[PDB]
Amino acid sequence: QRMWWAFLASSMVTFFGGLFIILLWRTLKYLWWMTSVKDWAGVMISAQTLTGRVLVVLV
Repeated sequence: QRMWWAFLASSMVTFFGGLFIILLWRTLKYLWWMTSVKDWAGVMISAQTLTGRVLVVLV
């Protein structure tokens, strides 16, 4: 009658299975405007950027 196992297992699988699929993707790669948005997301968050400063203060 207790649902705690679902709440725990949700985080447990969200960590473990995602790490496992990342490792599996790396193994498949070994066996075998994205840059623009990546740099944009990296330039919002910074120690020098005011937007990153207010973002970390807010979080």
